[PDB]
Amino acid sequence: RVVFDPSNPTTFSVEAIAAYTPVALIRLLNASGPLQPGHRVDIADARSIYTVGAAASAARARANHNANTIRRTAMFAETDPMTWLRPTVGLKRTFNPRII
Amino acid sequence: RVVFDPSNPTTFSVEAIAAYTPVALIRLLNASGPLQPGHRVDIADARSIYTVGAAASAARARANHNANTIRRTAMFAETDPMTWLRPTVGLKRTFNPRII
Amino acid sequence: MPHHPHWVNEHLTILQFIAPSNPRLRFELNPAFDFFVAPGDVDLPGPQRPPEAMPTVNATLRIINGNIPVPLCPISFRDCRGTQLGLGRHTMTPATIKAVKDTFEDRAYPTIFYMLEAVIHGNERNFCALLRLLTQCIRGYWEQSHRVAFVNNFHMLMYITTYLGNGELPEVCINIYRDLLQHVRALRQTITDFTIQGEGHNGETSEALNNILTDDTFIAPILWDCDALIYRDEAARDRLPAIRVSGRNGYQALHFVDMAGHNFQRRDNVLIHGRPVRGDTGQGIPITPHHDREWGILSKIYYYIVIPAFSRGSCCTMGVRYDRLYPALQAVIVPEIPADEEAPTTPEDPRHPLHAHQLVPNSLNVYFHNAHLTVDGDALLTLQELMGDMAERTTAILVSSAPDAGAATATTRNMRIYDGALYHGLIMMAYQAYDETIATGTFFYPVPVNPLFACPEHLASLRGMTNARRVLAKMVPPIPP
Amino acid sequence: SHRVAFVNNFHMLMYITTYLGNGELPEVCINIYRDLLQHVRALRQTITDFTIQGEGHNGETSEALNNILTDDTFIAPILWDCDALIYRDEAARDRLP
Repeated sequence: RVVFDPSNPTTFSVEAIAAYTPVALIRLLNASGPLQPGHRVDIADARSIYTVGAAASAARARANHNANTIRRTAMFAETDPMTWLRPTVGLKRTFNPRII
Repeated sequence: RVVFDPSNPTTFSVEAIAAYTPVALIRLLNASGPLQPGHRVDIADARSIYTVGAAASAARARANHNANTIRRTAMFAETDPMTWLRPTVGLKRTFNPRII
Repeated sequence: MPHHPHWVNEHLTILQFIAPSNPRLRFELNPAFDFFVAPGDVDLPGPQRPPEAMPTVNATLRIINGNIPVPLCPISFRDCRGTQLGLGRHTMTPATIKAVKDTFEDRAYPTIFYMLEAVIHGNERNFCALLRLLTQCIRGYWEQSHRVAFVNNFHMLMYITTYLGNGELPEVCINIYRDLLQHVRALRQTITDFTIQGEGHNGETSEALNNILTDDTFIAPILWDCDALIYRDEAARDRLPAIRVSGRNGYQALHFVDMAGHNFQRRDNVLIHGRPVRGDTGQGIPITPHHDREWGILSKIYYYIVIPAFSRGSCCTMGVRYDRLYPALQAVIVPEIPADEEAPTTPEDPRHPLHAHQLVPNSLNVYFHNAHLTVDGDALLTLQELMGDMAERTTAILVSSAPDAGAATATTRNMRIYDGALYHGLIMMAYQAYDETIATGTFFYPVPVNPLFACPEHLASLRGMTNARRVLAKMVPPIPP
Repeated sequence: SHRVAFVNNFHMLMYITTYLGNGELPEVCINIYRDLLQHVRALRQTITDFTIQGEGHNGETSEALNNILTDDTFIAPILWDCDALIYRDEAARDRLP
């Protein structure tokens, strides 16, 4: 859909649409910009757009999970001005914190 | 029903028949032609058309189960009209289209 | 090349290498040397184009006693002196042996593992958060194929055995990795009795001089960190070092990168490693070494001995084309659970990410189908923290230094030894070259460095590998000049 | 019955390990085809080791002059594809076919 345009996403159109849809949306498409609209500036540009905003889409798709899970912590010692009397320890994320 | 007629099936009636019944339909008749109503034309034509006839008759047999099964997706690389920014990956078809 | 393939035939026998008809026989004068023809009036790489100059002989040193041409030190002598040495030390059982072998000689390697092994790019942080998915993958591989995976990195082996041998994997499948690590531990420990300690001269103490794997000026073909260089500064204090990063002498580095300032096409002599896992974060201490030299002297012994002997020659590295993996790694399909519901485990539920409902064409979730893995949202969405760390590009670097103090004379310093190697690259297994479900020339491209990594079956993957070219690759290790 | 199948053809043997080689069949039923491929590969391996590389004349390479198998002008009795004839014509350009 947003394919014929000189980088209209600009790392903004992706924080709107959820990440599971567009990969199905791209398959339905038929051709690219029939005038070479934004390929003048390197396609690495639209790449540094899509691949930097896909993570924002994933984060808004995820944000419901930090509540469906326990807030994760550090895994090293990370010597802290209040570690005395309780030397900090790591934790290996292997369990299933998704609450049932 | 189409035994006493020269190629009159012509994939015009036999594809109306189901794919479950016609096995008992063809193995039913016995009588051949005295003046050969269905042999004046060679067997290489009768069978040439009966191939596509039965193939169509069995083709419709899934024309309804499409609402119960998944379509046939692309399994190869198959360069995409929008191949850019999306590495076109095929899917290895071994799944179970049993979905309710 | 195709005019007089020279220095190429090494099938000859000593009976024939000494024949009066050998056009090479006139060039064997000092066992500690190697003579040859070369262009004159050149001292350094210069351009990639060899200028015009009459032929001229130069002087290069033969470092290892394995350098000796075959029809002077036959195979039999070497693999018998091995028995003389390897008497009663660690020997790996037929179980683990058959396992790792069948792993190597199987073209069924799930490409997904290459992907994951690459995108983690060595950091500790992007491992201790992905652990679930890794155990799931390794289990779903071994427990159906009886073939271990993750034998394409030493970082990976010492990241598994350090934190995954506590029962999260079967007792025998992790026993395999434990055995593989203790084998190379014994292989380093063997060198201790072959040394006379206590004469540290020019830094290179006894432990480090007699052996290349004990040298910290010559580096493995593949690395992700800068530990090589941070130990290299301690050496070469008199050995006249030489660096070259894609056209530039110096090199610049950062502590860690973000997901924003991507620049798929960085031009500079820049390098990045993962992260300072403790301490500070910015411009107070610029660079911090990841580990101790013991991690280094143990790093490349693996690469230089073990992987070769296992691949039997069918190993060839491939430089990564990342511009379609980080873009493709973020095409995940994670289904969430209702707040009051449980989590599926069978592939018969519409909220199992490998259900027959969630298959979407051109989705990262097609790989796990093609390789038949097991995944959940907890183990899947734990991947997308690549914003804190993401390795940009894999390059090749030319480094060099003088010979040791052991061969330090007034005529030897002008015979420098050059060293090239890929950074953030990848060592790969047997190549398939007969699959279609994935686009070939899009994920990796072959860039050999070591004549141990010059397999010819690993060549058609390049765009336009015409038949008129594939004929000679079966004769020479092709190496970019 | 503990029996492998579809060995009367070659393309079965290679197609299997390229696609069905991830766990959809029991290991004890796929290791067979794995080892068969390994055996054909070792047969190929021994040839180049028993021939001098670089003495190819008139286009045809070493293994093209040493053995009848590598000589692409030889033809297996069954030709699923037509690429065999394409190669045969790209070769034998001076041997009067």
